Amino acid sequence: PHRAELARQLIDARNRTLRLVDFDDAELRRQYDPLMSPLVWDLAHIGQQEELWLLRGGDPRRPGLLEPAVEQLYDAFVHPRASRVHLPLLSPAQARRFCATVRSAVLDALDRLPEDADTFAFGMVVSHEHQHDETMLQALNLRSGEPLLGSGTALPPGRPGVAGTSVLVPGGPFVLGVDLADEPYALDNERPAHVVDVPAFRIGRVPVTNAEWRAFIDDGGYRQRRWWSDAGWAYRCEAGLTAPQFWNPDGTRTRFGHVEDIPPDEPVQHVTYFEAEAYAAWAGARLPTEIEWEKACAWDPATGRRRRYPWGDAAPTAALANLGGDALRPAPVGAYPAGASACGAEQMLGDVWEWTSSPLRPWPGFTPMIYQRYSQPFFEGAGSGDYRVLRGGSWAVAADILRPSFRNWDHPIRRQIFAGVRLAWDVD
Ligand SMILES: N[C@@H](CCC(=O)N[C@@H](CS)C(=O)O)C(=O)O
Ligand SMILES: CN(C)[C@@H](Cc1c[nH]cn1)C(=O)O
Ligand SMILES: [Ca+2]
Ligand SMILES: [Cl-]
Ligand SMILES: [Cl-]
Ligand SMILES: [Cl-]
Ligand SMILES: [Cl-]
Ligand SMILES: [Cl-]
Ligand SMILES: [Cl-]
Ligand SMILES: [Cl-]
Ligand SMILES: [Mg+2]
Ligand SMILES: [Mg+2]
Ligand SMILES: [Mg+2]
Ligand SMILES: [Mg+2]
Ligand SMILES: [Mg+2]
Ligand SMILES: [Mn+2]
Repeated sequence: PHRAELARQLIDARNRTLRLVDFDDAELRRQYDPLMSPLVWDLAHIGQQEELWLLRGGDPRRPGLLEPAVEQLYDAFVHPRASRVHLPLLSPAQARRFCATVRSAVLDALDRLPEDADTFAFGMVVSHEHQHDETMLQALNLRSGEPLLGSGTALPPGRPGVAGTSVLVPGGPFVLGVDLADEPYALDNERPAHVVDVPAFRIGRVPVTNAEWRAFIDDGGYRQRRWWSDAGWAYRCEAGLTAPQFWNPDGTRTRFGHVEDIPPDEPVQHVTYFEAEAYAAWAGARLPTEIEWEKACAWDPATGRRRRYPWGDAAPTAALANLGGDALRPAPVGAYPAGASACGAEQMLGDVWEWTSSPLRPWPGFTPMIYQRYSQPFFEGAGSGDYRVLRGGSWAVAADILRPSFRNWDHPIRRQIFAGVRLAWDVD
């Protein structure tokens, strides 16, 4: 909002990016997994997108620092993830230089903007950079070899009495989504604020834990097709799923290259949508819709009002939620009692992205932002395949870019993302 605050947010995002690529050139060029770009791709792409949206008015016909053919190497629509390791990409030195030149021009542009000028694009780019920072963390977690990152900063302890339990979300109208007047940098798929009727339902007080997931494995959950959808079972069989990713046969897990015991009370992480819906069915429950999820997060039934965050309007802090990337893991369930929503659901923001049963769809009145292909190509039926929405952010998401209305999405077969499960139930 204040130009100084935007500059601070862009600088904070770039600091984060540069820490994540502060390794030798050969590391940045490696393909850690065919699902993921080499880190050097995301680095140059971050700069190219910043240039496009802030210096070139989102018009690719306007000249950029790079030749158009070079610039198009960083267009995700043209280049599948797996192919990017073989593309003739900018070197790390070239990419850093390019990023720095763009940033210098962007900070100058910010200083020159007329009073009361619109600054939406600047906040959109802050969001874009942080989201690629989480993508790069996914890649670093997939990397085979001795750890490049540490084990993460301290988190609060969990507490007993929350795991497995649910809270009631009384039925009726609520306001879904937000307007720019409320949230000046809400992305296009979050808008507009509008009323929806949501029947009474219950939602998990905390996410499903590792120890709870182990019970699903031990009971033969991955060997019993009745819990799975037709597509989910087919995929389970094709991919040979038998446990969350990174769980090892000896009962340990590998997290950013660190082999460690699986903590029993941590939210389960790195499971597919198909695994999530199967666990839910086996447990006597289901997945929430994203609309149910957002009502549980943001609505205060005592006041008939939306809250800015589940806890109220206070900016996120380390006492309220696990965000920002430093922990490199979710916190034990029950670790954030003060971060509870009005209905009592805890850890809705931060820790793990939570699968929902909803495909990405526009709210009525949707209109695209300057980056018109950010949401639209991935709407249900738009021709890009199947997606399911995830909510709430993970331990890796910057507080600056997260809201109850924020919408992530991915193919249901993906689990290298930092994703877990929160249950829901019908109420008769
Ligand atoms: N989530 C999709 C990938 C979506 C995607 O391509 N995102 C661009 C955004 S620039 C990227 O390559 O990072 C998948 O895993 O298949
Ligand atoms: C929201 N998320 C799925 C997008 C965000 C993004 C980054 N660049 C373009 N879109 C993605 O990772 O592809
Ligand atoms: Ca969450
Ligand atoms: Cl792109
Ligand atoms: Cl660390
Ligand atoms: Cl509020
Ligand atoms: Cl980080
Ligand atoms: Cl489609
Ligand atoms: Cl898919
Ligand atoms: Cl149900
Ligand atoms: Mg800030
Ligand atoms: Mg206990
Ligand atoms: Mg209650
Ligand atoms: Mg309003
Ligand atoms: Mg038993
Ligand atoms: Mn991008």
